[PDB]
Amino acid sequence: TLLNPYFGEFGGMYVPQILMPALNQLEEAFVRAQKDPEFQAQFADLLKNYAGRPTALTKCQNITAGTRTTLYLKREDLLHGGAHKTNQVLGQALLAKRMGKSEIIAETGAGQHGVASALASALLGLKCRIYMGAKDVERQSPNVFRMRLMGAEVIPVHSGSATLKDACNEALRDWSGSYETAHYMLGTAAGPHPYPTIVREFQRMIGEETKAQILDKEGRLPDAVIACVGGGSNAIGMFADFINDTSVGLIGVEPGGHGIETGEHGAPLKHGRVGIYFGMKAPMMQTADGQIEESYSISAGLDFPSVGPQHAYLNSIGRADYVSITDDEALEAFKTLCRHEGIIPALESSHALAHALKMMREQPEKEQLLVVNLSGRGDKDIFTVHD
Amino acid sequence: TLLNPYFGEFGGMYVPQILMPALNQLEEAFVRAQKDPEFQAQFADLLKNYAGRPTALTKCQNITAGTRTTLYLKREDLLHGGAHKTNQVLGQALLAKRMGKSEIIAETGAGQHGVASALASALLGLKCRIYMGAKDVERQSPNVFRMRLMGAEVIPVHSGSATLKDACNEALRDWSGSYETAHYMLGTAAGPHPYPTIVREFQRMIGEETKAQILDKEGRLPDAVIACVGGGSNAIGMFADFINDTSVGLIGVEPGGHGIETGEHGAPLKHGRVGIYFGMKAPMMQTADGQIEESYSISAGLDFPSVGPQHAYLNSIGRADYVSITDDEALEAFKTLCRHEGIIPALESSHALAHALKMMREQPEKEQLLVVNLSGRGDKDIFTVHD
Amino acid sequence: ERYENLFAQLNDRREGAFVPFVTLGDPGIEQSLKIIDTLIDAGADALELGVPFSDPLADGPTIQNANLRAFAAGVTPAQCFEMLALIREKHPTIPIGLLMYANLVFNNGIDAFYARCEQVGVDSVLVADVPVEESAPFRQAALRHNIAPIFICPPNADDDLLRQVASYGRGYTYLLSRSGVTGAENRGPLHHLIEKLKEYHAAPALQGFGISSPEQVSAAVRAGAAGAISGSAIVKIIEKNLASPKQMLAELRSFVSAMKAASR
Amino acid sequence: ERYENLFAQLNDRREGAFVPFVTLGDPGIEQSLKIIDTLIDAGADALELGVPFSDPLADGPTIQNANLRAFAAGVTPAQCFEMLALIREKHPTIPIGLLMYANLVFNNGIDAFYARCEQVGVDSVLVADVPVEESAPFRQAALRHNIAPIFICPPNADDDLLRQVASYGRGYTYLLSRSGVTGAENRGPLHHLIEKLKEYHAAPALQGFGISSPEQVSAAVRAGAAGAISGSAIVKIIEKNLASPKQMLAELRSFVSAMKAASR
Ligand SMILES: O=[S@](CCCCP(=O)(O)O)c1ccccc1O
Ligand SMILES: O=[S@](CCCCP(=O)(O)O)c1ccccc1O
Ligand SMILES: *Cc1c(COP(=O)(O)O)cnc(C)c1O
Ligand SMILES: *Cc1c(COP(=O)(O)O)cnc(C)c1O
Ligand code: NA
Ligand code: NA
Repeated sequence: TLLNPYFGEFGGMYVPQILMPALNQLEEAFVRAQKDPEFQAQFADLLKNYAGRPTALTKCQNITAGTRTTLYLKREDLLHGGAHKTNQVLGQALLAKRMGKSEIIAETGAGQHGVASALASALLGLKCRIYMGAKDVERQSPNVFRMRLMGAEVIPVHSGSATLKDACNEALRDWSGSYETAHYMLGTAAGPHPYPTIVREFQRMIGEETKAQILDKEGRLPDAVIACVGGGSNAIGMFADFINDTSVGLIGVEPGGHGIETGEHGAPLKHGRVGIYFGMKAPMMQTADGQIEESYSISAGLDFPSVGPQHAYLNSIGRADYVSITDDEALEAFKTLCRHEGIIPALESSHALAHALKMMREQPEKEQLLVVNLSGRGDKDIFTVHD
Repeated sequence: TLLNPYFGEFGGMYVPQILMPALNQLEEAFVRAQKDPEFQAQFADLLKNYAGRPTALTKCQNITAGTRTTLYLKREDLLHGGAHKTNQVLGQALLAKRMGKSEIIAETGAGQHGVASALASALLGLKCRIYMGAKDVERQSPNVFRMRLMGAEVIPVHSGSATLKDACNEALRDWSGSYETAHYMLGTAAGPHPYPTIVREFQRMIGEETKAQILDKEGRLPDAVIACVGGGSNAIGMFADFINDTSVGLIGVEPGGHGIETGEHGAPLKHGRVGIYFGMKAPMMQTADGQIEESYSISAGLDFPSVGPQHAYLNSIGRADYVSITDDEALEAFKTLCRHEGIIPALESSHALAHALKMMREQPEKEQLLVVNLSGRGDKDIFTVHD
Repeated sequence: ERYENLFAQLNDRREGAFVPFVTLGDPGIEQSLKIIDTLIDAGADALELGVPFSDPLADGPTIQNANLRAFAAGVTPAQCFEMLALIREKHPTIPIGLLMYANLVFNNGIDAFYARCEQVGVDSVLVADVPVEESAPFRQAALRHNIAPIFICPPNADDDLLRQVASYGRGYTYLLSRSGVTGAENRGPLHHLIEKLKEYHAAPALQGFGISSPEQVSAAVRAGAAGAISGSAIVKIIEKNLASPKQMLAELRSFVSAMKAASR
Repeated sequence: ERYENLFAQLNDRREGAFVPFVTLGDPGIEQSLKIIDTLIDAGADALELGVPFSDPLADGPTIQNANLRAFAAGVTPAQCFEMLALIREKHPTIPIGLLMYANLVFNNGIDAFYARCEQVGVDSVLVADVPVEESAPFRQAALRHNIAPIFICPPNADDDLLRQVASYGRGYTYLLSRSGVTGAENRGPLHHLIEKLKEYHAAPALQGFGISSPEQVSAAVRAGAAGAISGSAIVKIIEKNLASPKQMLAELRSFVSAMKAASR
C-alpha cells in the first residue's frame, strides 16, 4: 500500500480477497486527489458555498458563569444537513467521481449518514443505494423519507439484529459484487484502510478552523478539545490538527448508556475487547465467544459497536484520553444548553458537553479554556427527550 | 415622531392611546442604537459568532440545466434556528436591553417566531412570554416543546379563531398593561410604526450580503431577486439594499392556496382590500362587512392575514412586483430542490423557488441572473408533504 | 347637543352621570333591545354601545365574550344601525355613544360611516384603536356630520396631550382610570388631569375602566369628573343569566339603580 | 496429509473431488451430525464446514439463514469442536475444512484456535475475511499445528497474487469462479488461472461459488481443476425439508450422488 494501514496494533485491511483491488484503487485515488490543487479547489468550493464553511466558534458565557472555565462550541450543528457528516461525504463523492464511478453504496443506523450520502449524491449526480436495518427503518421514518425525497434507494436489511451491524454487512456484500461501478461511502473513521485515514483528512477542517478561531479570539491554544465518539469521525476531525500541539488535551467521550456496570452501554474503546471485524482490528462490543454485539445509548447515532483504530492507538500511547457519559448525564447537558444558551444540541453531541460540564463543575476554581465539538443539531431529538 | 410612520398611504400607528408612549420610546431607542457603534459591534458579534453570518449564496447548476437562467439561493436556511427570523429577534432583544427592559412578549403562528424569540431571550437573559392560538398550539407541538425547553412561557389564546390573528390581539392587550417592564417582539415587517422600519433594518444584512456575494461571483448585479411574502420580513430584508439599483427587479410571492379564484388563499396585497388593523393601514384578508379573515396556505408560516406597508407602497409606485403561487406549485418546487440540489426548503421558501422555476421554464431561452431567498429549512415540512 | 344638554341638567341637579356599556346584539337582537330599555328605565343617563367586532384588542375577556355571543346570534353592522334607529325612536334625549374599532368605520369609507351615524341619531363615536396622532380624518368626518369625536385621556397624559384632547374632543372626554384593557377584574388619583382638562375647557370627563361598584361612581364625582362608565360589571350580569332572560333584566335593574343612586 | 492422500487417490482414479458445504448445527446438532453422515455415505470426497457466526459478510441469504438456524438451536463454537471430534472418530480419512470468520479465530488467541483444530482432527482452515496481505499470523499458526491454511484466488488475480497464493497455501487452492458472495442464485473461464497455479506448484484447486448442478462439476474437472465445492445448493435442501428430517436426508443423498457421479 502507499500509506501505512495501521495505527500501532490497530487498523488493517481485513476484507475478503475479492475486495482488495477496490481498496488499493481508493487509496491511490486519495493520494492523487490530495496532491491535486484542482480537486482541492473543488472540495473547498462545495464546502464554502454549498455546506456553509467555515462554521462558527461560539463562546458560552451563561453556562460557565461563576466558574473559572471558558467554554466555546465548534458549531458543526450549523453545517448543511445539521451534522459534521456532510464534510466527509462531499469529499468521498468527489473521490468516487474522480475514479469514474457513478453509483454510491451507503450504510446508516440513526439515518444521518444516509441523509448526508443522499444529499451529496443528488448534488453531484450519483445513483445512491442505502442499506438500513429493518429495526432502524421502523424507528427512523423521518430520515428514511428525507433520503427518498433526495432520490436515494433505501433498502431494509432483515438479517441478524437488523441494525447498523447488519447494514454494514450488506453494504460490503453488495460492494464485493459491484465495486467496478459503485463506490462504498463508509460513514465513520473506521473500517478497512484507507477509510480511517480518508475520513480523518476529509474531517480535518473542523480542528484546523477551531485553531485559527481560538488563536484569534483568545491568542492561545485550548487546554483541551472534547468530542463524542460513536465511530470516531467528528472526534478525529477535531483532534487531528492539534495532535502535534502537545499542550492541548484530546478527550473523547463514549456513551455509557444505563451505566458501564449494567453492561448496557456503547463504550468498546475503554470497556470492550480487541477483535477483528468490519475489516478492522479494534476494540469491540463482543460476547465471550466472540459473537459481535450491539452498542446501547439514548442517542441512536452513537450505536457503532466498535471504534476507529486511530483512537485506540492515540489511547494506547497516552496522547488522548477517553471517558464515558450516561444517558441521564447527556439528557441534563441537553436541557442545560437549551435553557442557558438557546442552542438545541444533538443527543450525540450532548455527551461531549456533559463531560465539559463535569470538568467545570467538579473543579470550579480551575482556570480552563475548553472547546466542545457540537457535532450536530438536536431538533431530531425533541420527541425522545419529551417522553 | 423622529421617522416617517408611512410609506405613501400605508403604515401608521393605529394603536390605543395608552400604547403611544411605548412606540415613541422604541423609536427613539432604535434611532440611538443605529448611531451607536457599540450597539452595532454587539449586534455584528452575535450575528457572526452565534447565528452563523454571513450565510452562503449557492449556485444551483442542476436545476437550471438546459436553459439560459442562472439561479442562486441565499442560504438563510443555514442560519441558527433554520430561518431568517433569527437576525431580527437578536437586534430587537438588544433594543429591549438598551431600554432597561427585562421581559419579552411575543406572538407566533407556525411557531418559528416563537422559537426564535425564545432562543434570543435565553441567550440574552430575558423573561419570554409567548402567545399562540389554541388551534396552532395543537397543530404545533414540536415548536411549543422547543419554546418550553428554551425556558419560554407558552400561552394558548382561545379567543376568536384561536390562530395568529388572535395571538396578535392578546399580545397587544398584554403590552398595553405591561409596556413599562416588557418589550413586544413583533414577528414581521408589519404592525404599527416603528416596527416595519425596525424589522427591515434588522433584516437588511440579507440583501447587503447577497449584493457583495453576487458581485464577487458574477461581477454583475442580479436581474431579479425573489422572495416569499407572509408578513414581509424576509422579502424586505432581501429587497432593501437593491431598492436604489433600478435595474434589479424585486419580486414578492404571496401564497395562492387552492387558487385565487377559490377564495382559499393568503394573498391580501394583490387580492384583498385596504383596511386598518394590527396598528396598520394595509391590504387585508377581510369580509365585505370589514370583519377580519384568515389567510390560507399549505405553508403554516405564510398565514399572516395582511402584509407589510412598505410592500404595499413598493407595489403602488411600481418598484416591486407581486405574484402568487398555489399549494401544488410550491409542493413541486419543494420536491424538485430536494432531488436536484440536495436541499430541503421550507414550504414558505418553496413559493419563491416555484416562481423562479416558472420564470425559467416559461422562457427557457431568456438570459436571466436570478436570486431566490431561501428563508428557511424544510425538515419541518417532511410530514406535511408526506401525507 | 344631547351631551351638552344632559350635563347642564345633571349640573343643575348637582349629579354625576351613570353610563352603562353593552354590546349590540348580545345575547340576541330582541333580548339586547330589551336589555337596553331596562338599562334606561333603571336610571342610565346615557349609553355606550359596542358594535360586534372580530378583533377587539382593547377589551378584556368579559367584553371579548359579548362580541362572541353577538356573532353567534349573527348580528351585523347593518342590523346594528337598524337597532340604533329604533332605540332613538323610543328614547329622544338620551346620549348614545358608539364604541368602534377602526376597520369598521374605514371599511365603507369614513365619511359614509359618520353620515350613517347622523341618520340614525348617534351622538358620539370613540374609535378604540385611533390615537390623536391618527385622528384627523375621523375627527373631521364626525364634526361634518354633527357627531362628537371622543378622545381618550390616559392616566399618564402629558400637557401636550391634555391640550390636544381638550381642543379636539367634544361630547365628553374619556378619562381612563387605568392602563391595560377593559375588565371589572382590575380596579386600579385623577385630580390633576381632571383639573387640567377643566382649565383647557375640555368636554366634561367620564371616567372609564374598572368601575364596578357604587362607591366607585361617587368617588369619580367627588374627584371632579362629570360621571362614570361601567361595562364588564354590566355584561357579567348578562353572561350569568343567559338561561333566564327574565332573571337577567331584574338583576340588571337592581345594579344600575344602585349605581345611579351613587352619582346623586 | 489428508488432502494430499485424497488427491493422489482421485488422480489414480482420474476423478474430480466433490466437496459439499454445511453449517455446523443447522438445523440442530443431532440432525446436523446426521446430515454429515448422509453426505459422506452418498459420496462426498471431503467436507467444508462453517461454524455459526453472527456476521457472515461473504455469504448470501441461503448460508446467512443456515447460521441463523444454528443460532436458534443454540450452537456455540465449543459445541462445534465437540461435533468435529466425533465426526473424525467416525470417519478417519475424509479431509475436513473449516470456513471461519476472523474474530472467531482471533478471539481466544490465534495460536490456541489452531491447536484446538489439530486436537480435533481438522485438516484445513479458510478465514473468509483475511486477505493474503493480512495472513501472516494465521498462516504461521496453522503450519505450526499441521493445519493447511487455505487461500482464495479471485477470478481476476494478477501474477503477484497467483505467486503468493501458490507459495503460502496448502491442502487445496480455493478457486473463486465469481465476484460477489456465496449463492446458488448466480452462476457466473478459469483455464488461465488453473494453468498458472499448476506452473507455480500451488496446492490442487477446488472451484467454489455458484456450483449447483452436475454439469458444473464436470466442467470444473474438464477445465483443469481438482474438484468443486457446493454450498447453497446443499443448504437449500435442508431449508426446504425442515418439517421432514427423513425427507431431508433422502433428498440430500440423491443430490450428492448425482453431483459426485459428474466428477467421474
Ligand atoms: O368605553 S367602552 C366600554 C368600557 C368598559 C370598561 P370596564 O368597566 O369593563 O372596565 C370602551 C372604551 C375603550 C376601549 C374599549 C371599550 O370597550
Ligand atoms: O467455501 S465456504 C461455502 C461456499 C459456498 C459457495 P456456494 O455454492 O453457496 O455458492 C465459503 C468460502 C468463502 C466465503 C464464504 C463461504 O461460506
Ligand atoms: C453521525 C453522528 C455522530 C456519530 O459519530 P462519529 O463522529 O463518526 O463518531 C456523532 N454526532 C452526530 C451529531 C452525528 O450525526
Ligand atoms: C417565518 C417565516 C416566513 C413568513 O415570513 P415573513 O418573512 O415575515 O414574510 C417565511 N419563510 C420562513 C422560512 C419563515 O420561517
Ligand atoms: Na462505538
Ligand atoms: Na400575508
